[PDB]
Amino acid sequence: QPIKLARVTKVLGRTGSQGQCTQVRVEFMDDTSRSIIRNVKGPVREGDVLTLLESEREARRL
Amino acid sequence: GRVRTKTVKKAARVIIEKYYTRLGNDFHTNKRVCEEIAIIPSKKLRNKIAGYVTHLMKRIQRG
Amino acid sequence: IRITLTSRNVKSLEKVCADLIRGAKEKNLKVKGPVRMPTKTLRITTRKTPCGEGSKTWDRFQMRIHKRLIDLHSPSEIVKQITSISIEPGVEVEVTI
Amino acid sequence: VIPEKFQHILRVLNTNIDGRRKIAFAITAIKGVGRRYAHVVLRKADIDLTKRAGELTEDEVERVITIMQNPRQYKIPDWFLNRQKDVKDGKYSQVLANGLDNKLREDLERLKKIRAHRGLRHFWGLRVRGQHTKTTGRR
Amino acid sequence: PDIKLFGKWSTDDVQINDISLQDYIAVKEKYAKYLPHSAGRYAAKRFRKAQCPIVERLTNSMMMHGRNNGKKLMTVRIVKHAFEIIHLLTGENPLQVLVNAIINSGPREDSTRIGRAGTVRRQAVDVSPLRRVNQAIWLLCTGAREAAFRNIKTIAECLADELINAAKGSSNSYAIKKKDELERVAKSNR
Amino acid sequence: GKAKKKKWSKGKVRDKLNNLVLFDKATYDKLCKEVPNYKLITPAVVSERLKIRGSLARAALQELLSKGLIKLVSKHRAQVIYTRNT
Amino acid sequence: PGVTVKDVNQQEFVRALAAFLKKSGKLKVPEWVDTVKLAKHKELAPYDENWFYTRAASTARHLYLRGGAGVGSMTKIYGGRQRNGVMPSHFSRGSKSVARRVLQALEGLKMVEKDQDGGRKLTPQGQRDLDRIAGQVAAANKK
Amino acid sequence: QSVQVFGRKKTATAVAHCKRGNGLIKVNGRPLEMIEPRTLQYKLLEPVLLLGKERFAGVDIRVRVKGGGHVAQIYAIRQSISKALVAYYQKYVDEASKKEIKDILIQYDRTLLVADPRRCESKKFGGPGARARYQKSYR
RNA sequence: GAGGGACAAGUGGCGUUCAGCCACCCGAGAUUGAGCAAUAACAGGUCUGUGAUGCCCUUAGAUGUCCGGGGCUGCACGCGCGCUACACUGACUGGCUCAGCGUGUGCCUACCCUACGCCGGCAGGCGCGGGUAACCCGUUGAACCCCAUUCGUGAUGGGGAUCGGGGAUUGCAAUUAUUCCCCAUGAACGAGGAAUUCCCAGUAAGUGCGGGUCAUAAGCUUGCGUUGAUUAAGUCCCUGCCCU
Ligand SMILES: [Mg+2]
Ligand SMILES: [Mg+2]
Ligand SMILES: [Mg+2]
Ligand SMILES: [Mg+2]
Ligand SMILES: [Mg+2]
Ligand SMILES: [Mg+2]
Ligand SMILES: [Mg+2]
Ligand SMILES: [Mg+2]
Ligand SMILES: [Mg+2]
Ligand SMILES: [Mg+2]
Ligand SMILES: [Mg+2]
Ligand SMILES: [Mg+2]
Ligand SMILES: [Mg+2]
Ligand SMILES: [Mg+2]
Repeated sequence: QPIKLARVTKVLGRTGSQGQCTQVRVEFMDDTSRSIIRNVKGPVREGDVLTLLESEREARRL
Repeated sequence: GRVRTKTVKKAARVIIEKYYTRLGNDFHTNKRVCEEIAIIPSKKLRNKIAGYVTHLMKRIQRG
Repeated sequence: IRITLTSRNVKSLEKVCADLIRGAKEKNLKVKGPVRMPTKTLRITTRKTPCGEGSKTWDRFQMRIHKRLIDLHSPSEIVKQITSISIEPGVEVEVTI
Repeated sequence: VIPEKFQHILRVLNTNIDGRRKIAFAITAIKGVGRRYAHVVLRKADIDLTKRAGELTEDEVERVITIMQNPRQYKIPDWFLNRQKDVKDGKYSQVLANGLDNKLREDLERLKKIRAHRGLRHFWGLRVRGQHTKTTGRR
Repeated sequence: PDIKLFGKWSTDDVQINDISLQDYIAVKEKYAKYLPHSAGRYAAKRFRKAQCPIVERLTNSMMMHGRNNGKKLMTVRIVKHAFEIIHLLTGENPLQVLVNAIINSGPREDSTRIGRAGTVRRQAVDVSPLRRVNQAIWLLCTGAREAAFRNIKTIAECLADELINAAKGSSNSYAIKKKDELERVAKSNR
Repeated sequence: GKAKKKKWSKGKVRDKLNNLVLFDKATYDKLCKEVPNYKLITPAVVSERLKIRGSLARAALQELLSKGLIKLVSKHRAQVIYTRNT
Repeated sequence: PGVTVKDVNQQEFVRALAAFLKKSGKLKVPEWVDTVKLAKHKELAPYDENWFYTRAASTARHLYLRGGAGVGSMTKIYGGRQRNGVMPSHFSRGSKSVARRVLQALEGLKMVEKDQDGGRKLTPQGQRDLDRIAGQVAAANKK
Repeated sequence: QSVQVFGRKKTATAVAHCKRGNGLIKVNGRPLEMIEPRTLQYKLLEPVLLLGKERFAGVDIRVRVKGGGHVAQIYAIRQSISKALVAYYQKYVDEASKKEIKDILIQYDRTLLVADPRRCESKKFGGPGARARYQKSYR
């Protein structure tokens, strides 16, 4: 597997059971400004660098 | 939490409805104009009114 | 020769120095100033309740003993004139030669 | 330069078995002599404690034990020893190693004769100084 | 006309290899002072602990388990003597294998609970670079303590051998064990 | 009483393992030939390494330090950090 | 050079004070502080043998500070966190046997004058004694 | 030609008796690298090693401390001198080198003019600390 | 002690016209910790605080009363809050160095802290000064901590209950409770099970002191500090509360 990296476009909303995680449409620094909307935990800003060990489960919650 | 109470807004509209001929764009003069033309029994309430009225002043010139 | 000031409400105390000085420094005098002693606080804590019920909440009372010292070296026929001053009731002005 | 000295575990006072670690703390293993009476018997026997317990010779052991069994000859007054004013003899000394089991049972047997409850609460399953005894010494 | 050095050190040519940890390991010379201890007003802004060096962050987490919560003099001395051991070992400054331990013991994806409003599914979620630095430091400062408990070594000695064996990525330290279990946890929970 | 301990956390370290009180000349040749000839030396290192007691370890290592052979780095309260020079 | 007694390193100067006091034999110790040394309520005897030289040295600089202080004051100076076991640790003040004795020996060497409002203070005898050693131990330390 | 300038750490004091002279450093009657905890070495050394030389040579600042704790003194000493470097450059040398040496140390560390005041929160009545409580008893 | 300044007062942006939110600027400080508290209720606690008291009970052999012993302190146990702990980050001997609020006798009714000095191992014993007090106790020489020595991973020197023999203080007397000191006995205890409590910054924990009953008397209380973290800054998943 190749592992790829990405920076964050804009912050959508904080979810979880506990409200612990932040749903991040990240972007692709692999390609054009497509993305996957990923569920990152930890303190996070826009433009933060993310290590994507999966580019597949593109999970959307309003 | 700048969510200032009625009695700030009560005075600040009667500020503007009596003595407009002294007020200006400035805060640090109207903070002392407010003392000469009113009855303010509290010193935090000196600043709290005067920051609101001069913030209101930029609308009165505007709309 | 000196005069100690000790009182309870400090509005009265600043004015009892002012009633001293307004009645003093138009005479031939060499007067000192109100030396700020540290205001003392005898604190009292109370259980708030005669019995053992409920939460454990404490009343917390404090007195505040203001104290200043002023100084007059002079003849005493002025001291027996400044003796004739109407006074606030919570004010105890003791004398010292 | 301390090559190696032949001293592992020795015989002292025929009832207690002492080690090799440090000379003031090897003699801890005797009943009736603990931490500090060893420290005072050693240092007024003028023995180097920085030199190990495992480095010491035959006469020096008995020179320790001579003052262990008799400190009142030289030094070390009554407040530091073990026997108090009453032993039924008016006698001030230190107990020995195996003497400690006897002096206990002599305390207990007369405290039984006296009908003192300082002795009866050691006889009964009770506590003299356990002044709250709800939670004291369970099962 | 002054440059900043720290101790007996230079704070220079510590080239952090990857991004997803840059902006977050603060050993730049815009965030390099002389000493670890700072007046921490680092509970005011949320992300204002980006602006803190990881050398202080390893001291601040090293004081844990109760008897040691306190004594910042002592826990810097351990890091001072952790510096003083790894510098002797192969050259190759302790600051360098400190940096490359965070890159290697940082569990690049982890787990939590999400919904469906039913029973627990434990989706495999990702992790911010700040929590990478947060979780890597915590395993190392635990990694000193459970290694050094009930043996003859000191806190500085076990932690120094902890730091090298964690930046030597071949399965020898408490952190790398705890991380490489979490990748096994992440695959199971995906 | 009955120590019916509700807890369970076992797995203790190594069975009160023995340790050497004073050195041998087997130990002394183990000392004089390679206790410099590592690269990093703590008295805590050499204690577990060669199965030697630490009060004897700081006895032996300070002695080859006293001749000046061992090149330390510093001393403080807790730790005494050595090295071999040349 | 111009050497204040604080310009030297502190602990060696007060521990090299102990060795030059051995050079003369300056002490007066009756029977009991020969016999058992204990501190306030502490664990053992002192490991270090030269504790007379050690108590006298710590006596020096703290009397170099506070003249008109005294035996009850140097009782306060040492201090010690007494343990209790189950009950938490309180504080007890210093000794008073050596806290007069260690002051007796220096008064044997003409180093105490007594205030009538207060107590001990240094003399220009003893004031010279520390500073000449501070001459030599910093000249030892830099060299 | 002197100002007696105050640093004000948490419960600490360092009066900076600032004066043009030959270059001196005192800590309440005690010289420069006489410092009581050794971990805070480089902290009392932080100003002079980051300011410069010609600055340090001309000025005598001797410092009296009425502190509250060890580390509390040491940050007070630095906050004093790095306000004394602000204070002495207020009064004699022009502001184009005062405000620029102030820009030096603040781009290093902000607290050297910003005295950020932190007394402790008071011990609340319900709990043992300033914020804690006690264990409740439930059923 | 009077008087000053923090208001989002300027810029950016999101904003019904708004209310306002969010970054940055200079500023010590962009809100610190409290304190006092809404209408209405519980048959929540106190009749043992009372010269606040209703009704029943008791009053000459007294449910009034002092006085003299004993109890409230008993222990196969169960639960609660705590304290020192379970060790090498340490234990010990010493050297070093620096707090903050507060406390103190002839009172409207029973009554002190302590300077210096000597004696005594230690607790303590004696004489003199000072304090009805920013004077003096007191530049409260507070501890934690720090600089060296030993120990060396050992239920050990980690741990101090029980138990032995004494030495001192207060008291009307301390026995079946005192307090303090000394030697000596050296006890379980290997980081604590299913469950749960407290906490977002000088906060938590580690560490000491002063105040309240006190003649002796703090583990509890209530304040004072000192070394001063970790992770958050979000949710309604658990418990609960608020508006439709
Ligand atoms: Mg704990
Ligand atoms: Mg404790
Ligand atoms: Mg209400
Ligand atoms: Mg009821
Ligand atoms: Mg009644
Ligand atoms: Mg009636
Ligand atoms: Mg009862
Ligand atoms: Mg229970
Ligand atoms: Mg033990
Ligand atoms: Mg003990
Ligand atoms: Mg709970
Ligand atoms: Mg009191
Ligand atoms: Mg109290
Ligand atoms: Mg109670």
